[PDB]
Amino acid sequence: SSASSTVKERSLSPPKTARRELSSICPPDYDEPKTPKQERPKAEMMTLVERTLGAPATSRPLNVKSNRDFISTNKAALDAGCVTARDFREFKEENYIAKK
Amino acid sequence: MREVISIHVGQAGVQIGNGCWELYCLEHGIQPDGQLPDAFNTFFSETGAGKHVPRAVFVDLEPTVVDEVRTGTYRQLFHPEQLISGKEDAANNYARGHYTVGKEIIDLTLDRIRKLADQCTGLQGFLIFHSFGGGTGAGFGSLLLERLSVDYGKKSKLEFTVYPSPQVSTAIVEPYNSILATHSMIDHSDCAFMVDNEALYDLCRRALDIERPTYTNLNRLIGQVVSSLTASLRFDGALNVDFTEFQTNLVPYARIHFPICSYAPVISAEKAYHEQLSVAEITNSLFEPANMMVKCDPRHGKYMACTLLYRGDVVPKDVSAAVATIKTKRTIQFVDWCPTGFKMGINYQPPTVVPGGDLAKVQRAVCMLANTTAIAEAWSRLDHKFDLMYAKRAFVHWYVGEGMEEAEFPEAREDLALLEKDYDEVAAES
Amino acid sequence: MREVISIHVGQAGVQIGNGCWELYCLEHGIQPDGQLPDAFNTFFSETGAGKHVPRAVFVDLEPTVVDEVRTGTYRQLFHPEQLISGKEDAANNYARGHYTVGKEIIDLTLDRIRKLADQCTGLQGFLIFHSFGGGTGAGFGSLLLERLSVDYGKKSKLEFTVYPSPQVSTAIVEPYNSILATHSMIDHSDCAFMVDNEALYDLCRRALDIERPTYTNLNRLIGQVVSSLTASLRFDGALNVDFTEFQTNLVPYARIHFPICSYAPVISAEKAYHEQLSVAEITNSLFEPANMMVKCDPRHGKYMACTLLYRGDVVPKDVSAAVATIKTKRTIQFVDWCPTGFKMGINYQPPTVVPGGDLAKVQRAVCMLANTTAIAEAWSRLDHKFDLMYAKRAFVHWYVGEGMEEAEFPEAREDLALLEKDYDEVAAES
Amino acid sequence: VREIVHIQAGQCGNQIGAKFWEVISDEHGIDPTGSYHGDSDLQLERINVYYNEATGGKYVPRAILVDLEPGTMDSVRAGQFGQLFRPDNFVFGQSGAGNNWAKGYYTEGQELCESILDVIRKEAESCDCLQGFQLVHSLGGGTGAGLGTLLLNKLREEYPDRILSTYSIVPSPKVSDTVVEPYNCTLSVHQLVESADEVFCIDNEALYDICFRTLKLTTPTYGDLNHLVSMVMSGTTCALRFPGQLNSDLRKLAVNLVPFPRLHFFIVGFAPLTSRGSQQYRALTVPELTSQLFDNKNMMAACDPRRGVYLTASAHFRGRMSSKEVDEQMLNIQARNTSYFVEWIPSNVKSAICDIPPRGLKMAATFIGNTTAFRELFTRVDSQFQKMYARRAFIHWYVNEGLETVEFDEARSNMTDLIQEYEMYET
Amino acid sequence: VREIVHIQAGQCGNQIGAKFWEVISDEHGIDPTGSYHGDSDLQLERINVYYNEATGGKYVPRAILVDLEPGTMDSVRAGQFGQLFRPDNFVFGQSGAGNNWAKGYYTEGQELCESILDVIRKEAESCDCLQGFQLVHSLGGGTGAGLGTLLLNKLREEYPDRILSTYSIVPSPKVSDTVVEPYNCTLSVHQLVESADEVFCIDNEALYDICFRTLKLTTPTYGDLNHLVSMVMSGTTCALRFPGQLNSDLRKLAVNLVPFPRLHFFIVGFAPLTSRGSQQYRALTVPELTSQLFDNKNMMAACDPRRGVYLTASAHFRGRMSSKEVDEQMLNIQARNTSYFVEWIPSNVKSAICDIPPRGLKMAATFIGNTTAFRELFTRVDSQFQKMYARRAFIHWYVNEGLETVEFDEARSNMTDLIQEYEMYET
Ligand SMILES: Nc1nc2c(ncn2[C@@H]2O[C@H](COP(=O)(O)OP(=O)(O)OP(=O)(O)O)[C@@H](O)[C@H]2O)c(=O)[nH]1
Ligand SMILES: Nc1nc2c(ncn2[C@@H]2O[C@H](COP(=O)(O)OP(=O)(O)OP(=O)(O)O)[C@@H](O)[C@H]2O)c(=O)[nH]1
Ligand SMILES: Nc1nc2c(ncn2[C@@H]2O[C@H](COP(=O)(O)OP(=O)(O)O)[C@@H](O)[C@H]2O)c(=O)[nH]1
Ligand SMILES: Nc1nc2c(ncn2[C@@H]2O[C@H](COP(=O)(O)OP(=O)(O)O)[C@@H](O)[C@H]2O)c(=O)[nH]1
Ligand SMILES: [Mg+2]
Ligand SMILES: [Mg+2]
Repeated sequence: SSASSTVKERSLSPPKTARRELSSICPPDYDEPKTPKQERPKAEMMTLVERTLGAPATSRPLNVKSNRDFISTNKAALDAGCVTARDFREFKEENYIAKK
Repeated sequence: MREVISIHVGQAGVQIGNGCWELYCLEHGIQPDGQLPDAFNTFFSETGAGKHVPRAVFVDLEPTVVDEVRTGTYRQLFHPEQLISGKEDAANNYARGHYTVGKEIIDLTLDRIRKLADQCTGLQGFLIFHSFGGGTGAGFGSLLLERLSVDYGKKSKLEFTVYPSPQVSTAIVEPYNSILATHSMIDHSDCAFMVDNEALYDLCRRALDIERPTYTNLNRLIGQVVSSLTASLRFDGALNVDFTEFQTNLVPYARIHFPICSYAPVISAEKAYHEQLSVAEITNSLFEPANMMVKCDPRHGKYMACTLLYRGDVVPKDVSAAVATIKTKRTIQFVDWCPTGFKMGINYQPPTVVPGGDLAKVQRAVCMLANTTAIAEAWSRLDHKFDLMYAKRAFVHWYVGEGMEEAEFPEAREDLALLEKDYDEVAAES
Repeated sequence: MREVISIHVGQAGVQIGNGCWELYCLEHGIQPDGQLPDAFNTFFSETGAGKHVPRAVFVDLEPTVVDEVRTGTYRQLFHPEQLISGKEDAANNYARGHYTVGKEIIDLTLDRIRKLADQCTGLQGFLIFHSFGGGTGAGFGSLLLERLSVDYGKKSKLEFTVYPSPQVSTAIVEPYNSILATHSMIDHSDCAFMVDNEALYDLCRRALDIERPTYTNLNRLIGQVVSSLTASLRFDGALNVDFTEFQTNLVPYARIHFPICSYAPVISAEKAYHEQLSVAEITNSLFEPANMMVKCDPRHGKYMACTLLYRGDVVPKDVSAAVATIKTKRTIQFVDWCPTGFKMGINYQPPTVVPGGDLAKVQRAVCMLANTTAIAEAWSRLDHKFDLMYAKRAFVHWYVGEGMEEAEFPEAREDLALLEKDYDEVAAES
Repeated sequence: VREIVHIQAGQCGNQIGAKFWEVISDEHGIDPTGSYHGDSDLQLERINVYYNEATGGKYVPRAILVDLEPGTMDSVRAGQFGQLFRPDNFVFGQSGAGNNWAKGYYTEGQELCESILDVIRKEAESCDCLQGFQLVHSLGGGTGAGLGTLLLNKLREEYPDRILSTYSIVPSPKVSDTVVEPYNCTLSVHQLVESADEVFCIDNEALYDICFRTLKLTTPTYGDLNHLVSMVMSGTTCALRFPGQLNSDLRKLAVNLVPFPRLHFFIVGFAPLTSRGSQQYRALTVPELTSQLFDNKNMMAACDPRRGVYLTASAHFRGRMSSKEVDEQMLNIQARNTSYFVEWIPSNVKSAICDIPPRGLKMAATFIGNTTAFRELFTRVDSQFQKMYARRAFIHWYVNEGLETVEFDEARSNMTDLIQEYEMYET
Repeated sequence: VREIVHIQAGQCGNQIGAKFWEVISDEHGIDPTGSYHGDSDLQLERINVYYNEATGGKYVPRAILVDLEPGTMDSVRAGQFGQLFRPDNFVFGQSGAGNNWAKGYYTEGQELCESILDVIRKEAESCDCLQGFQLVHSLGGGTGAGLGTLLLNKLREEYPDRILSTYSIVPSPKVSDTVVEPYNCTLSVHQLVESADEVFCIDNEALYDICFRTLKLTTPTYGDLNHLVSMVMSGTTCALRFPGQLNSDLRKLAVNLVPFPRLHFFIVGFAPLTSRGSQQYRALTVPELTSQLFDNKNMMAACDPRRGVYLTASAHFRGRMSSKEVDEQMLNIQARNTSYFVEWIPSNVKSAICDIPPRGLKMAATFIGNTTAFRELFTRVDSQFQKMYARRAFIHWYVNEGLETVEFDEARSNMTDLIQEYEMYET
């Protein structure tokens, strides 16, 4: 209706001989066939009913650390002959013993 | 291989075929020129040098309809033999197109059909389109089927006809052509599908996003049903249905040969993106009276046959869920002697769309064919229309001079009455 | 998983629904386009890809109100089939909206509601909104309940209507619509809640800090009450209450369903900064005669039903102390027939605030649903108003000329009289 | 060894069951993923009692979850210990029960009963020796009461020999959550009197009172309220799960406490209960446990036993203790309280000792007893039932489900007989 | 050594047989190009049972494909394992099957019968140790219902001593894929009763029921259904191909299960069946297999044995298991369920053990039995056929091919005799 009016409108859509035309928004022209299925065949449970018994059931280890046993460290420090506090730490800082 | 042949008589039949061969060319990926930029053997013949030819012959008594294809973009595909046309139409007269003019060109049509039959290794049926109200469609089709019945005998003869609308009528002498043609089909046709224009107009106005459609829109909807029907043979499927399997399941009686057609989903260009279109949803949409291609209420009768063909993304498991849910509906009545009721077929090919088309682009669609007593209501309207004008003998002299013997009119009238009595008797539980 | 469905009739119902679905989208985090930037299945359905749809249908006899939603920003979320618009309204005439015009479209609406319920597996309940003064709301509501009662049988039918105000009114023929509507819902409705605009205006002015409210602010208050009721069905809680629980608890008989509602706190977004509003604080505010949204005197109204839905932040011990403290008050007299008289719902979900809104950002809130004999006060006012006009036969000719029989007026008058007699009998001690 | 099958009904049953299996997993030392990460071989002696063993070193608890709506089911699935339960054990309907006892019994109980019974039989015949069933339910009306009593009868039909020990949370008789409680409670008691063996009554108000008085919780949360009930539950079965100096199973408790078939309702209590701060200063000994157990504020049933009289009393202990100290304390309390015991039953107090105490506490105890103080609870609900039946309010919902009011009269007649039986047995 | 010949007389059987040969190739380790690429020498022990060896190491199955239209063969030839079949072992007509029993048996049946019997003689005469014939067909179709019985009659005339064991798919009770199936099953059974030695009945709806309940397949395809059928079929012949401590060949299974010549219809079932995610929760043991085998939710036929009584039944176990528990479990299941068995046959059940279980399972079992519950299946088609009797008009479609109406009366009298036969053996 450009011969009488300046038109920029959506709701009151005029018809056209071939088809009514769009008011909402749409994805690309040809695209989107609707609501696909999904499938999971019999074979996978054949595999899992065996392999569930296998390795993937292995438990997790512990992230241990080499924390010093200070008492045994002092035993070795005394045995080596470290007397002064600074030299005591030097042996205590370097030559660890991890706790049993 | 296995082959099908398509024959068209009348303006409507050819224009419906024009839509169908568009749909098939795109579906298989065949350019209009016949070259490629599969399963061609089901409908096409590989002539060598990359060109293909359809298995169809067009015959119209006037050249206007056929000249449209001759001057159109379609011309490079069809063999010039397959574009037969006369120079004088029957002009809405059954007697004129069956005796005075039909016998002039019927031998030419039969020879070309037989020439096409030589190349069909696995010929197992024919597709013929009629316009019941037309003089050319009814008269020439009657002579063609009677001749083809004795030419080949035990071969499936499936028809796709257009019934006159309950109120919309384009021909004044339409019932005269309708009854005489119906009397001739009823003895030869294996099974004739039934559609009407008025139901197509109402469906396209409500469901599809078209306000004032044309004949192109109606033909494309019919063409999709043809493609869905023929998809079982053309492509691999979980449940393939043969043409003869349709013959055994769809018409479980002697002469009851008129089922109705339905198609789902029929949705606009934007509501599909707004909707689930689940297997249960589309199945429920089929049985609702608003979605039928024939304007007859199933609540006036009962069902005795159903055939569902699923094209696309469809698990068989949901198919069993859908049909079981349908049987729970009290609004749908099934006769006692048909406990099975249904034939299902599942094919993996998705629906086909057309550039500048009318439909959505869905991932699953279902074509439905059902034989029911609701079609008996249409016969009552046709019979009453015929009786009113024939009582005053409204158009007898036009037919009589054109080769019609007056004794044939009561014979066809009695034949229609026998059809109505047969339809009513079957609907009675025993 | 577990589902609800809502219908909105009349401009009052549609405009209320507009605000409610605003509230749900912000609560559930859905853009107006239906795409996300759970408990969705209770109210929404996933249409594939990335778009959602609401389980609602909007029906009216005039296109203006429906077209506003079609023109609004939320036009994208709703499905076009859900928006049903009539041609000419009932003109505040119950007979016109029930028989002459209502029957034209009733079959169309009934098809869409039943069709939407097909996707609704875990469904118990419906939400229907009415405008008692308006002809379409009362007239179409009667017919819709009449059809839905027999089509679905034992299903929870719950309604949220706007009761006529004792003095504020906008239609002169309002009493005629209400009595005839009351005669229909008294048999076809499981349980329906009512509020009046006069008390809504008063609460929106005193406790809330709006000098001059519009219908939008009142709708937002109604939406908050609806959101609290449906909170249990969507989120976990220490005490979850289902629809069937509400029906069993609130009513002691068949015809005494009508409850009243209350919501606390209703403090404004500005004044609320000063108060912590503990469990004891909010509990006491509910039972104030001023906090009721129905202008009824609690002194004349004994209590034999109560329901405490807490949203936000609560520990169950604080409820038990708060309920026990409330029971000690002498002014709040329960009936002898109801020692326990309490249902409480503790739900973890805090309330929601709308941008550009009016309510406070309260950490915890409580909604009230109770049945009291004070509602019998409103029936007498409506009964007397009807008697004054019908004494001189004020507007008989309009309803008679629209297909309604004259004798229906004394029938509904006697039906209301029985209701008032039942309320007096039940309120009496024994 | 000697197995027990656990059944959870409705909302209240599942939350308690979730807390109970959390406590049981802590007792035996089972990781929430199913792996055994315990510390004592003694946990493995009778792990078969409550657990089935799945290949791959994983254990599946003997728990069957039952509901009519999936709301509570989803909450348990999202829970911390929801992974332990077998997926097929979850049986649920698609309908909010509505707490109509007639609806929950006839309308929806019957259809779910067939599926639940077969699921129960799956675990029932999967154990070397079943001994008794454990049921947790609330007396609300929808699924815990209606469907619970239906399952109790069907299990009584199936297994006459086995012990049907059920735990019941009676509606709190000052504030409780629905108006239809007296109808549902009266019918539930009617069915529970004949078909159940041991009925344990717990009141929510007493649970609030204990948290305030002894635990000093600022607000008793439903997690901790369920925790105390779970602790009492574990103590009851602890004698079977671990060795002791003087054992006592469920059958021993039933034979000792129950003098006559009908009078078998029990009040429960736990000790030691201490605040989070004052436990450092407490000198926990046998006399301390005795004082807490017989304290009227630690009994989690809100019916003061001092108003009535006692008939039987039982005591359990967990931890390395001297048997003489227990024997002296039980004799000490018995002679002191002679005005609260029947003259015709000497040695009214039973005792038992378990070797291993619960985690965190060096010492623990559990009190279960039978008294005539239950006359108050039945009288209260009878008066409420009498009012509502006199008005015949709320009955239209039950009538629509097919329950005729003559059933209500039969239930009250049984309840009145139970009240009378308690009254004359007090003399 | 102990050879079998497999005939796929129908288009459905060609799809099922295609999946079947995938299963067998997987079990023996046959690469999709026909060359052996297995992992054990035990596979090549009795490979002669099902395969012939061509010069070059390429192994070809003893299979023949039969159909009336070329639709299905194109799918199988393009299939993953279509290469394995012999190029000259494809027999197909050039006409529409038409789903008609009379047309398939008479019109095209006589045309193809001369050729198909000649092609079968290639496999029949080229195996010295032959004991076996295996027919796969559907009863509601057009090429297996009619032409399958035509081949069965001709083969019985040719080789009376060989065992004629056939597998059949029965039309579904609720809805089946074709309108005219009750006629097709009616005509087929008359030939099957006299000619066939062993009949296996499988229902599609029961397969759907098993998939959705146990496997929790939210979208079970045709491949899943065929896999379950292939599992039962492959397990039956396992005794002929692998060592076992208690062998049970086809003749052993026939002698034990068949008490009288006409009562030889068999129901099939396979164990273990578990949800894909719940298998880790299961302690797969022999009692668990016994629970699944006798479970009323695992048979591939929708017929409840509890509505009737049991005739002789058999069970076959694959996998490393000891004997004693198998003997004890079968003894206990017989003593537990006395009412369902018949007293005049002591030791109603039979057991068998095979060493090697199928791939992916450390042990599995196959259940084959016979009972009086089959009468419900015959009642379904009989009740439908009785209303189809008024559609003896519809039978005009059959007489157009050449059939006479008196055949239908002869067939229905045969079911009536068979139904009365089952009823009288119930006593
Ligand atoms: N669905 C559909 N129907 C059509 C179309 N075109 C025509 N028809 C119908 O088919 C009929 C054709 O008959 P006629 O107009 O008589 O043309 P004819 O078949 O050649 O018969 P005569 O020309 O009179 O000899 C018309 O009456 C229409 O109702 C079409 O494009 N689509
Ligand atoms: N609270 C509230 N009430 C409204 C609103 N709009 C209308 N109403 C009520 O609706 C009544 C008027 O009737 P209508 O809303 O027109 O009801 P109707 O179904 O459209 O009936 P008719 O218009 O007469 O055909 C008044 O009494 C108002 O109280 C609204 O936005 N908010
Ligand atoms: N102690 C305790 N009681 C609870 C809890 N949750 C719910 N309840 C109580 O359980 C009752 C509801 O029982 P319900 O499961 O609905 O039984 P049903 O109606 O028969 O199915 C209410 O009265 C609550 O007071 C909890 O976590 N702890
Ligand atoms: N389970 C299963 N059934 C099938 C399959 N293909 C076809 N059928 C069944 O076979 C029936 C059609 O019969 P038909 O194929 O003519 O039998 P046939 O001649 O022996 O192959 C349909 O009703 C289907 O139910 C398949 O792949 N799997
Ligand atoms: Mg025409
Ligand atoms: Mg209005």
